[PDB]
Amino acid sequence: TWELANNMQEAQSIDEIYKYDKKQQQEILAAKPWTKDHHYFKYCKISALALLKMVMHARSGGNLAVMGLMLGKVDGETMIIMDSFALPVEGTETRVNAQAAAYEYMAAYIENAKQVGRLENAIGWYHSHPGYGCWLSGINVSTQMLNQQFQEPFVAVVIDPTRTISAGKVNLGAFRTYPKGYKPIEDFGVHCKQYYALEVSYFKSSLDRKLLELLWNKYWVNTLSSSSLLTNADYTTGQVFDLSEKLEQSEAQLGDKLAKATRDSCKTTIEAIHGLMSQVIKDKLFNQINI
Amino acid sequence: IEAVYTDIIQGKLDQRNQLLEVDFCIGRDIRKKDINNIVKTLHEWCDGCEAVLLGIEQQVLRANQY
Amino acid sequence: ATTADGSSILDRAVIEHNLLSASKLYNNITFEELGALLEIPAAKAEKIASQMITEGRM
Amino acid sequence: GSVSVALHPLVILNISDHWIRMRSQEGRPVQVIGALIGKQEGRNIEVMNSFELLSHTVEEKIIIDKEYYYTKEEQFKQVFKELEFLGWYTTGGPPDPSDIHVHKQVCEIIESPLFLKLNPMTKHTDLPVSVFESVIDIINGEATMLFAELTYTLATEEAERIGVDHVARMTATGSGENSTVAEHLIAQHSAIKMLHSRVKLILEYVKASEAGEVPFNHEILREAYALCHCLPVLSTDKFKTDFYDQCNDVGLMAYLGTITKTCNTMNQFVNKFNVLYDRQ
Amino acid sequence: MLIKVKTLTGKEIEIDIEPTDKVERIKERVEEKEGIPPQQQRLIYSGKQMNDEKTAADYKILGGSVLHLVLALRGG
Repeated sequence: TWELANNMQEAQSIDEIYKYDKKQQQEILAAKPWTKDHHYFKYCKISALALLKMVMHARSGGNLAVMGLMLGKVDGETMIIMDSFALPVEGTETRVNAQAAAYEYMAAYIENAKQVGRLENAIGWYHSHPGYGCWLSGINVSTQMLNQQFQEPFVAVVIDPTRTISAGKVNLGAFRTYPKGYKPIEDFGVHCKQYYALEVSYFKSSLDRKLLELLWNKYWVNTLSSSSLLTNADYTTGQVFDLSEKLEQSEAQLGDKLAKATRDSCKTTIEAIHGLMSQVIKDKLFNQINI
Repeated sequence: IEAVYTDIIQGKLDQRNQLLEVDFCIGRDIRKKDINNIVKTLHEWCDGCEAVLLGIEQQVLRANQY
Repeated sequence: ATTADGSSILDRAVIEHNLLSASKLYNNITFEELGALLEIPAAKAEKIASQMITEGRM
Repeated sequence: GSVSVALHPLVILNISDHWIRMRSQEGRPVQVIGALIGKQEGRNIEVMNSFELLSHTVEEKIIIDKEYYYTKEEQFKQVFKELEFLGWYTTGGPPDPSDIHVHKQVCEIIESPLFLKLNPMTKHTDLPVSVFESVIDIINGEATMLFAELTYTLATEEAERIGVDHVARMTATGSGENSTVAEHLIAQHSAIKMLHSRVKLILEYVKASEAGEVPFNHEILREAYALCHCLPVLSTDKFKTDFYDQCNDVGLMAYLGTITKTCNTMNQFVNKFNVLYDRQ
Repeated sequence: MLIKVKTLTGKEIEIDIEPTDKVERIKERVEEKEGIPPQQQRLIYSGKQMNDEKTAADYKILGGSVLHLVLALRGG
């Protein structure tokens, strides 16, 4: 009653994305929609479990560099990833070569997962960059060339362990690449024309959501003493600046983007009012007792 | 200054406003007749918390309905 | 040995330490009160305070 | 007391993912069996990761096969070096005798295995997981394996908190029609309820001391008085002015953002109007 | 003579090999059918990489066990 909806067994589309429609996957693979246009999938959604597994692998690597695979599927315009799987590769923090150990490891792990009951396939790979941002190098560009031109459904992931640890936010970067021939900012590197970037999103199930909320529930002091909107001021100002640029672009276009601008403005306003609401609730609870 | 050094209260002085601000002071002795008053204050706090809870529920319910 | 200012080495480091410690237990202090507890009559307390700043000490 | 258990916020996610995978695959939720791996440091046991173990069914009983575990044990040794067998987990409620039977061959494989219980059908504030240690009875006859409940901690490395906050900020609230209010106003409601429970416990102790059930401990009451005197926090004018400035700023930020949603609806209305009642 | 090759992405290849054929020869044919580069194929047979020097001599198999091919994938 207090939570109203609660959950005994009911779910929604959030829990629906975890399945394997064999006929649907077969027909999208056979139709091959992305082989006809270069500007295909721009949305990549990766589950939480894969994220933490990648982060732990990168941290266990230390100052050196690690490298592993990933598992998932593709659905329409979007890409779904929900598994991480590390590899036993070694090398200097500036270069790593996959020896025969990884070649015998990926196949063995795939067979073990198939025996377990897993049904997904290889979708890409993740490589850790210890310090030098998140950008594909020349050898990475060539490897992504060959991988996306031989194994069309693919995507690369680059993270920065050191900067993630120091700053406090993750450095997940999902990249697809433009094939050879199609020709039509120093941070991204020197091959900025050959490779581009993609947006990142996350999901979690109903059971995962309940477990995460109940585990994070042992954070009450920080929960009611955080006083947000005083820590994310720079983020909100940057969001408003990007809102202004998007609004200008939409106004120029009118002479759609307006829907995207409206959604972004709604998100920022919702965050601001949520911060104000938490502040008001704290003031009501603490400052209105004993006169 | 010497009282702060003894660490019985924690705070800072301000000569411009002629004020002393205390962030935390140790509780003094309690006789066995004032305890009831203590109860009262705690009771009040509890009531306030309960009130907030009620409001929370109402608000979220309305939101969902909308 | 003195620092050619009439004050020895000991009662200049101790004065700077007193000034630094007073910065944690005060919000704003007048020059007269700062010199009252530092033995400076009125004048060189301000000079010492200004010297202790612009170097990151206080 | 036995061993100190160090649980990590990674095994639980593995169990939940496995459970949802099986529930979606088979439609009717079933029981899942896995493993737990980690480190043994003297009298301390810590869990790092967890991989599923294949389990066969014979008649009505469940049997853990040894060959698959033997093949998979050396496979993950390449990536994780100082990682060793600790125990296994399963989904369920109370410890049934089938748990004892399945734990028999686990004790055969490893002398003293741990046990993890995850209950997806929980309706209590306590942690759904539970850690059990195996004890061999001395009474003659059917020597049942006794489960001794221990305490589980929440030891985490540096990157756990940031990751859980990053994933929990969004939770796909805008796609499932769950309403962002039903997330924000509810997440802190539990914390407020916990604070209410703690204050209620303190008040109950103070009342009991007043009545005479508990001895007159003339040390806790002083702290209770000090806590009582610190309730009206920051009732100065500067705080009120700052709070009012914050409220006005957030109100203006909401005005700029309502004024654009209204404009977008305005644009969609004129676009639909220029086709129905006016040609071209 | 009717061997099957399954990759980790889903591509299925059916190839015909004389039992006494060389390993370079089978790579050359599978590159002809699909388009693999001549020197960048890793071939896995029953969880064991096929040695290039060791020519195939005894294929005591009619289906079932399948060699999975994988590309060299490396970064820096």
